[PDB]
Amino acid sequence: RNFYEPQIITTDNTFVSGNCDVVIGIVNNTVYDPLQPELDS
Amino acid sequence: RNFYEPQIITTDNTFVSGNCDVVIGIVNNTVYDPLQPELDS
Ligand SMILES: *[C@@H]1O[C@H](CO)[C@@H](O)[C@H](O)[C@H]1NC(C)=O
Ligand SMILES: *[C@@H]1O[C@H](CO)[C@@H](O)[C@H](O)[C@H]1NC(C)=O
Repeated sequence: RNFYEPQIITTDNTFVSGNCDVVIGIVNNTVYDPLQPELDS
Repeated sequence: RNFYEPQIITTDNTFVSGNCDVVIGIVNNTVYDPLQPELDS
């Protein structure tokens, strides 16, 4: 909040609560998964 | 800070900010890599 330091959205620094219906003003964007699934081939 | 309880350095309990140049007094040590790369068949 108090300093400008942008970061890439990741599934680790954001938690998940419920489905997409109930909230108001929610926007549609993809969320990057952690490095380990990307490392897996 | 308030009690002595040493722990093994791990990539999960430490976050990463930038490269090695800008800080002062930084020392050279190896950080335990996560379990996913270690657990490879
Ligand atoms: C915010 O205000 C604008 C006013 O133009 C409105 O169109 C928009 O629906 C408002 N946002 C939400 C989430 O309702
Ligand atoms: C701490 O002080 C000592 C004094 O001997 C000095 O040599 C050292 O460079 C200082 N630490 C840093 C990070 O500058």
